[PDB]
Amino acid sequence: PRPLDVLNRSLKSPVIVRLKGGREFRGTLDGYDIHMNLVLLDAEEIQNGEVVRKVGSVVIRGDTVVFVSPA
Amino acid sequence: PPRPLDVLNRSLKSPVIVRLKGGREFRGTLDGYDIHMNLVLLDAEEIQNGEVVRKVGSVVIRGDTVVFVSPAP
Amino acid sequence: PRPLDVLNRSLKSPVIVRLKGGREFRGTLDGYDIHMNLVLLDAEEIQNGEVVRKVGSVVIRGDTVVFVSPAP
Amino acid sequence: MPPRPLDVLNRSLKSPVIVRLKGGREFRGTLDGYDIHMNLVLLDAEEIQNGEVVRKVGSVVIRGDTVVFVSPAP
Amino acid sequence: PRPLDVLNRSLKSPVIVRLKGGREFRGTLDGYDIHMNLVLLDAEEIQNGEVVRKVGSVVIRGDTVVFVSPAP
Amino acid sequence: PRPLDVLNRSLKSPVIVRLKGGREFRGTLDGYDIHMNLVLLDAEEIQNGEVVRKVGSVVIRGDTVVFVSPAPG
Amino acid sequence: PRPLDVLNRSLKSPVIVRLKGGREFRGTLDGYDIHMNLVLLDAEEIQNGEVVRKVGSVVIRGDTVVFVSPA
Ligand SMILES: O=c1ccn([C@@H]2O[C@H](CO)[C@@H](O)[C@H]2O)c(=O)[nH]1
Ligand SMILES: O=c1ccn([C@@H]2O[C@H](CO)[C@@H](O)[C@H]2O)c(=O)[nH]1
Ligand SMILES: O=c1ccn([C@@H]2O[C@H](CO)[C@@H](O)[C@H]2O)c(=O)[nH]1
Repeated sequence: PRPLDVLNRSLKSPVIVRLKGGREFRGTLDGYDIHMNLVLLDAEEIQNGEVVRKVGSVVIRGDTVVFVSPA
Repeated sequence: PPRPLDVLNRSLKSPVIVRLKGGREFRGTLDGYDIHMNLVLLDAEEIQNGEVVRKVGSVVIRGDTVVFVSPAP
Repeated sequence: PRPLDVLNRSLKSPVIVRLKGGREFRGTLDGYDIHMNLVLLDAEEIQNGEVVRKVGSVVIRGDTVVFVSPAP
Repeated sequence: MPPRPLDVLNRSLKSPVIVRLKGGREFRGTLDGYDIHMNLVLLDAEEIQNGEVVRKVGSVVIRGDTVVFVSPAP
Repeated sequence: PRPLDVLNRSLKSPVIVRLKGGREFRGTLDGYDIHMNLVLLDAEEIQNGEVVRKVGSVVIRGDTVVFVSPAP
Repeated sequence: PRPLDVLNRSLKSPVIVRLKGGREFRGTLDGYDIHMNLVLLDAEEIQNGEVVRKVGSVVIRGDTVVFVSPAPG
Repeated sequence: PRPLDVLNRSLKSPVIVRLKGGREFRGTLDGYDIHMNLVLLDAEEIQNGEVVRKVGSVVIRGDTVVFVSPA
């Protein structure tokens, strides 16, 4: 298929997003686009196992993503 | 289905926190934005892992610098 | 053979992907695209040539990739 | 219920501004112009590293790429 | 007198591909495209004189390449 | 598109260029182009304010530039 | 008065290429393109001032160039 297809197959389901530099985000994938900018709902920022803050929602720049996976 | 830029829009005039590469944060009112994700914040504060470094009437942030944007309160 | 061509010749077969900084993955190449983003089913993250974890599947930003090679 | 990023930049032509470059340094000068890329031109400006003035220049042309943020300095 | 041309005049011949970071690859140039992505057959990964891997073939993102040269 | 104009107003006049990282150049601006690649004549590589080496001319990649500023002195 | 024109005025002549990261290249400029990719003939990879390697020729990714100079 197309990687963007699998992304769409994950809408409304939980996911794990990895970022350059080390940090991770966990939550519900709401939307996305050709830049791979992502939108998460009810998410936690994670650094080396420990949470570093919760957020009602976030908009991440695709240019910061390494990979995304379902949980 | 809901898209990134859309959510930004749904947040114009309200307060937001902008993360940046390196670690410096910003808190202010999202005034505007363009397609390359540049941002415009009014009455914002630069945040150094905790404390406040500077306060500005307004600020024009390069999109290429942002890591994420989150609605505050 | 075109770079993108050789990749296609591997759809469904196992592969190893190496990202900038070390992180290596091992799984089935499900799909790809222009930019070179990749989708991998049933795969394991491997920085140190061993096994560090597993993930039903993953979508990788082509920007992150260094190389892709068929896992004999 | 207005703006755009490039607009606010225009709304500062001829006024003093603070420019934050990637790395750490900064520039303080009169915003003379800009463009799509977001390249900037500054007049009678100073380079500043962690507080100290490192050099004064008649004017400077800053590659958009280098910029982190621009703000009007009141 | 055309970087990509030189690359072409080496298909099927042995080459040295230097990546960013320090690592290297020695193998047979198979394919290539506009971006400068490469395809190598029967290659070995090299880090400061030592072989860290042998592979049937590899697809290298142009983005990673520092340089490519022929080896008699 | 005014920055590119300023560069033009300096063609043949001396200038100082700074590249991402730290290296600085001083010489006569000869040419330039959309991308911001530059051509300098009789230039010198610099640190701490003065001379460190010389080159009849150099072609810098716009991708490497941080800033250019006209400088007789 | 155009960068790419100066390169061309150096075809078949010795040049020095400085790449990000530190290392340099010395050799005869053979070719180049819009991406400023370069081709060198009979070149040496110099590091910290020591000849670190000789090659019959190299194709240097433009993206890795800092600057090119004659003589
Ligand atoms: O003179 C130029 C040419 C390009 N760019 C911008 O720099 C980036 C490429 O490094 C692109 O966003 C491009 O728009 C500039 O800032 N100035
Ligand atoms: O010869 C070139 C080609 C591109 N670029 C710049 O590098 C950016 C991305 O590498 C391009 O958008 C362009 O602004 C250069 O500096 N020199
Ligand atoms: O074969 C290629 C393809 C792209 N680039 C340039 O390298 C940069 C990659 O970020 C971009 O400016 C692009 O124009 C090259 O140097 N060579």
